[PDB]
Amino acid sequence: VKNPSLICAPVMADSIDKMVIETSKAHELGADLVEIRLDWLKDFNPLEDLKTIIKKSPLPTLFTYRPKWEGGQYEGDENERRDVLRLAMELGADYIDVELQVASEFIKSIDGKKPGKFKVIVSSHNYQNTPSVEDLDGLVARIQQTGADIVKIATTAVDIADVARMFHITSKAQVPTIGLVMGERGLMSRILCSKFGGYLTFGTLDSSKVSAPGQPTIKDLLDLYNFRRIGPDTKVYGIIGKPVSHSKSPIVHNQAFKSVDFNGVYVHLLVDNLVSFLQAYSSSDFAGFSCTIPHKEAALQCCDEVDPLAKSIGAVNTILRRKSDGKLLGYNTDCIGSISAIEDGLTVVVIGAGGAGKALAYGAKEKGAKVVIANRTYERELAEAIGALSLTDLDNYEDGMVLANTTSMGMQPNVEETPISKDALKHYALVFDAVYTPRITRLLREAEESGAITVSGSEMFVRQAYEQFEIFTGLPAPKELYWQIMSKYGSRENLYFQ
Ligand SMILES: O=C(O)C1=C[C@@H](O)[C@@H](O)[C@H](O)C1
Repeated sequence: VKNPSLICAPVMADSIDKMVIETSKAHELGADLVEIRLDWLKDFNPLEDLKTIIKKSPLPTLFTYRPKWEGGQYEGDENERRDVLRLAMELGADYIDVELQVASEFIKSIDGKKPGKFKVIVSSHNYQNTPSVEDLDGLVARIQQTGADIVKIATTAVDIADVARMFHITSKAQVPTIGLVMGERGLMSRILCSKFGGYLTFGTLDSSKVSAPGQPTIKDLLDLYNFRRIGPDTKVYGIIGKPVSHSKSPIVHNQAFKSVDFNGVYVHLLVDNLVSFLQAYSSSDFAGFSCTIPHKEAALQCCDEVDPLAKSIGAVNTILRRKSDGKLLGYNTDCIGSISAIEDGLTVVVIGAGGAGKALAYGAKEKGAKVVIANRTYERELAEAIGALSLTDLDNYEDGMVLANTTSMGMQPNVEETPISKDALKHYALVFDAVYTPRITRLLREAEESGAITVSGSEMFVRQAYEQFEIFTGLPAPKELYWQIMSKYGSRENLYFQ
């Protein structure tokens, strides 16, 4: 609905001097406006303080005086609370956010007294779930009926599938609408606003200044997710998994898309149920996906067509939604990424029997010496599917062997977790670890201390990544670019996007 989404920054410092500093920071960061959360001020002299903020703020101002009964900090007299908001408006505020519950009385009180550039936002918060379209429609109608200039609705994501309902609302409501879904599972709703008609989204000054679950930083919205480039025709892609907050696929793919000016956007997709997820997002708006634990093997089942290599491997880590009919095509870029990374580093001991284990096992077989599998659950016929061992026995096992971890052991925040005793490593010439967050896992650490050579999971990550790009865009893999992007933008550790 209308203009691209605005980026609003929540200002919650407990003093006026500090809020002024925050509004400046917001301007510096690239935000379009700021929401002054008046209920967070330790000391508050309405007339004086409000006057200051409006004056010193380099950006348009939206004032909120959130009461305890609506999840805010304000306690006390309701009329006094309302007087402040009225003051804000008459002092030059660009917007005020008034709660649905009291919006009618409030808007009536300012009848024939609203400044020229003043807009009233009426909001509703649902901390339980995301209602049906039917109920959302009714809520929109109710908010409209109060005389609101802008409809504002914040719901909670029980499942990632809930976002689609919110997109339908912001995309089809014929009134300026701010629709957001809270929680990590709703993050996508905060990023794709400009594609689905959202009037505004909230971005933080930093990872610690969050006013609601799921809010990303302004910097990430602008530089990581290329927010300004997102539009109605932009195609959406994302990494499917659980957990998914550690993934850097959104970093690399978005840079690449921008670099070649491809009209696409890549986001994190926290999926609990893969089957329902793919069902909830089958429209042409969602052109492709990457898959990690625990959906690599499951994706294979959901694809309409599977690449011979993927079928032969038994798992899919890349999905493409064919424009032609609209079906899903499964591919596997893990195999070539793992094998090449390893060979470059230069009997293979594969740790893990999941999708990554399958791929790496297959490739190790197809290219030289034979391998043996070692999974937490002994049963995971894998060793006989390509020509076995129980995890606990791995410690008990030549002197120039190769070890390849494809499990999540050691992945952040489980930094002190390793899949094998450092005493065994003494028998390996090379050790690979598919885990790339952190770059140097405990395994790789004690491996280099064990005198062996180490191959980082980033080597495999970048390789399998540019192959997905080619699959997604149909453009030749810009390999050199991906190595550059990973080096310049994907080097920081302990990052969680949620
Ligand atoms: O962390 C990630 O974003 C990924 C990890 C690997 O499993 C890859 O196979 C997947 O395509 C993306």
